[PDB]
Amino acid sequence: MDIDPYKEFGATVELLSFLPSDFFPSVRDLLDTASALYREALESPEHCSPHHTALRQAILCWGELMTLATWVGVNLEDPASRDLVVSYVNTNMGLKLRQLLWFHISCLTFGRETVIEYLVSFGVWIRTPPAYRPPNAPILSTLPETT
Amino acid sequence: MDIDPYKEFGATVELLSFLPSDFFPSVRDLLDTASALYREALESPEHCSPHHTALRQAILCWGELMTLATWVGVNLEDPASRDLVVSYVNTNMGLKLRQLLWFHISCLTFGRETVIEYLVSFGVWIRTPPAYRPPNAPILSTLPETTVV
Amino acid sequence: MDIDPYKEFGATVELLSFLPSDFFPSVRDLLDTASALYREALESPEHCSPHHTALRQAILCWGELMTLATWVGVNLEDPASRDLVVSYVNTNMGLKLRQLLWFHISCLTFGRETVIEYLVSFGVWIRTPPAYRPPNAPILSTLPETTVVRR
Amino acid sequence: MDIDPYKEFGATVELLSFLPSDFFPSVRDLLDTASALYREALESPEHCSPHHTALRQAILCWGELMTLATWVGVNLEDPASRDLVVSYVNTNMGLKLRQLLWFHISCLTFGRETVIEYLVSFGVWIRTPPAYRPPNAPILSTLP
Repeated sequence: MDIDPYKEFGATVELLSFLPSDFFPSVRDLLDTASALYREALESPEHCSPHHTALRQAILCWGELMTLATWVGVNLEDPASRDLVVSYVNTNMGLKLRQLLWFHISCLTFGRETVIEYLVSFGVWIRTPPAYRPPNAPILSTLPETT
Repeated sequence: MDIDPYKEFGATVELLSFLPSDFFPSVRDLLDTASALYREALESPEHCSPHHTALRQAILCWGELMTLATWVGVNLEDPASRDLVVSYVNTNMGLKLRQLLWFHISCLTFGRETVIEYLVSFGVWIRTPPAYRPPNAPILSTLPETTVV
Repeated sequence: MDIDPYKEFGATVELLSFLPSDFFPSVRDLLDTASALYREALESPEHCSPHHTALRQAILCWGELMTLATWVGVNLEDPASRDLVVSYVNTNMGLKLRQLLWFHISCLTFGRETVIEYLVSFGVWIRTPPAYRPPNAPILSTLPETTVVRR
Repeated sequence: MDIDPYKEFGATVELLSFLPSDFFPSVRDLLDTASALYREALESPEHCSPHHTALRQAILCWGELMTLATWVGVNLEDPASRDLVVSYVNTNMGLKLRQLLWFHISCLTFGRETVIEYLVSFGVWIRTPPAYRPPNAPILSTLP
């Protein structure tokens, strides 16, 4: 019924596609980041933030797609069809999860607005000609500047 | 990460296992009900509650599987290998999502503590052997079966 | 009527004429920037500011030139002809749009006073011969020169 | 994206579609009216109203198409392809600026709201079957 997953949080699908698709880290680096930082809270019987609620659902959505990739690997007899189904899940469906996991993990770590301004800032930077922009790409950091 | 989806909301996967697998209505009837009632909140840019956030994720999860089910139909030329995947998505992967839509649609309606007491009460009814089991099961309602106005 | 696009906004064609062609992002990058940022304000039934009014007209102006560039591809037989027409639209006419889109997008994000002060200081830098000027052009950006968003 | 040009001002493309294409005056007649009445304001270094801003943009859009049409004449040797492009700009592309020039010149002259009821009133007239249709169409007039 035309739902935007980011609209609830103050973003859009268009705003996350304003960053290159290859910018977002892999699926496993994001799952290991959520499991390192957030695992105790994700497994809690508490809502915590709406980011936790959304992030719990995305991790479970991906687990069912990995069960699908496993199911395809065994059941389907011909390798030609197995590989087109597994490659679609890991790349095409993976990209939309990579954006969604990156978004909520970043909004938990760095704050939600910080991620929204970063996401506008980085996208303008990548479209600015190199001579007229700051030389180094934007990045998010929790490490305070020594002063 | 285990991540029981129901644990956040006061239930478990084992608590929703009191319901048979064939208890849950079709995904189509559940999406119709979410649209008929909750659409304008689900398209809304607020956090209305955690159930809304969970539906918004479950409805987009199902939308991606239908994009998959449509993508596989075009891009798999081998019919036998195509019909197995299109089925597995509509039936096997549908069941868990069809159980998850039922839960959050039932909690927005009827209240959440009523759905948890329904699962307990329905479990007593379904565990009862058929000889001793009453003819009418527990059911979620805001009104008695006969409404005189 | 001799009308200056920039003069109601506090600039001129001459003030923006010092920016080189390679300064501006492409048309696609500027359209996507206005869309990713200002789309709901650009599509709202309100006057948000004169920069919004001016973007709405520039965006639809480019939409007509792309309808032209598509019409030329379909209805012109001569391949040498359809190439000179499509290139003139994308290169020469698009360059004037890139300048116009960049200006209003920048004045929405940084404010018009900041953009005008940037254009004054950029001209001093660009008019200086290369030997006598700092090797890096002035930068107009939201980032504190080190990036590293923090907060 | 979408960007209805008229929705900012209280109209739409659906509402200006009540007017036929051949209703609108020529670009020349519209530019002569803007130059007569509005030129000192259009060339002013200030925002008079959003209709001035939008009308400045449309006059500059038409000027770039006339630079195009002048350019296409010189730099296209094949006359068969040359006149197709020139006749497309002066006719097909000019038609949509005719609508946009007409709309803002009318809202500066007669008022924004007056042009909105004129579009409604002209639609009632143009939809009336010919037998019952009054012989004179609605027209914008500042005479009280």
